[PDB]
Amino acid sequence: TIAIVIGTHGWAAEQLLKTAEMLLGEQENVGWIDFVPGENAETLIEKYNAQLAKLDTTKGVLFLVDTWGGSPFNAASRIVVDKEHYEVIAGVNIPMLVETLMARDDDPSFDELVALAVETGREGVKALK
Amino acid sequence: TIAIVIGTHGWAAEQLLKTAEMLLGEQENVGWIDFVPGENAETLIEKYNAQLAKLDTTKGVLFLVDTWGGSPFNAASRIVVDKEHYEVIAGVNIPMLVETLMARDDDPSFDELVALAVETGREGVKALK
Amino acid sequence: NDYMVIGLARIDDRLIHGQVATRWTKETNVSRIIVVSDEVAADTVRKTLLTQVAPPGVTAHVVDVAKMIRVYNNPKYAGERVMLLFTNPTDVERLVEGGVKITSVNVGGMAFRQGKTQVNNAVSVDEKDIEAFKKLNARGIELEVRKVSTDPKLKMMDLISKIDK
Repeated sequence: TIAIVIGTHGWAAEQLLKTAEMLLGEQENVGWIDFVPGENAETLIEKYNAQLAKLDTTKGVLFLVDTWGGSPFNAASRIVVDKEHYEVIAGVNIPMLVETLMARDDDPSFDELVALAVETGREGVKALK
Repeated sequence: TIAIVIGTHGWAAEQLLKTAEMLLGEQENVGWIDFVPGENAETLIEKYNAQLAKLDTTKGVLFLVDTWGGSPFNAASRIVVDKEHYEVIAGVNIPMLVETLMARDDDPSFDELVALAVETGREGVKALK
Repeated sequence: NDYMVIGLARIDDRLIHGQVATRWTKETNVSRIIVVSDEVAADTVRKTLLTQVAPPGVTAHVVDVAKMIRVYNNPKYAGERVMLLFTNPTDVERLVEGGVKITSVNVGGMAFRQGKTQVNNAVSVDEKDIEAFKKLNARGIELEVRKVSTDPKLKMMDLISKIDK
């Protein structure tokens, strides 16, 4: 399947994955990194690369990060730059993770998965009222 | 300020708060709960109530939860039902948490904060491309 | 000269504050903004906030003085109009010494502080800031002090001349 790597400031990426697996069962071909004060984008690029070495990236890689413009985002941006089937999507939330992981198994195309992740992430934000 | 309570399946709520505090500094008047397999909505209602007892809820309470329809959402829904200035917003992400915590200090009205949280949560989901 | 084009050099210890950056961006027709400061570059939290509030259609970058000289040494931005943001005139003289070409420097604002002398409503200079301005003027570089483009332009030397001789 398409590889997914989650990165967030601090130690939330591992827990967002754990939450998803509590809903969907353990997932394959998913990696994550943490970002600790003192580290820079270059440290993070190495961390992302070490995770990718263990993933099947033949169909592509989707980096799901916490916020636009943070170090996790900046480092992921430097990796995907001239790579086909590599994308970075900011604002990762549980609706995005769950929908994306579910669709991934039905072997969608890369563009289809990227579009679904953005759409479900946004539609997942809703007030009860 | 307006109270914020974060709830997700698993143990991600505490980490989403930690991530936010890594960006903004330690926050006051914020609570969180976890949801473990075996627990039901009634357990969660008690957990939310115990957290609220420690918060200043005079200006209102905003429950930020992982997904629409899960137990964390269902339990929070039962608490806010006929309460003024109580709302539940699903799809919590870092952009939503950061913007919401920042605005809260400028003492916005409850409706203003709820609207900002939904808007920033959705606008925070964006692909690099 | 056949490389990047400095659309404008604004000095401000606050970098982006209010709409000074919004209005100056549209009036200066700038689509890129580069921040040169080692202290800010070392603040990953501040960089994230500045990058997330970067005006729409405008990109904000954060680099150090050494890295900035290299970005300018790349013709990839030739013709591109970029705005340079500095926190102190000392960092401006450093870029000039690296062979950076500057025709004029604009003083946007400087947080006042004890031991410094107030030259404008919100512009303060220390014996070090003044010394840097004098060197730029000795090189034929123009020095103008102004908070907004709509306010009257004053000469840095004139303000310092009525204070420091």
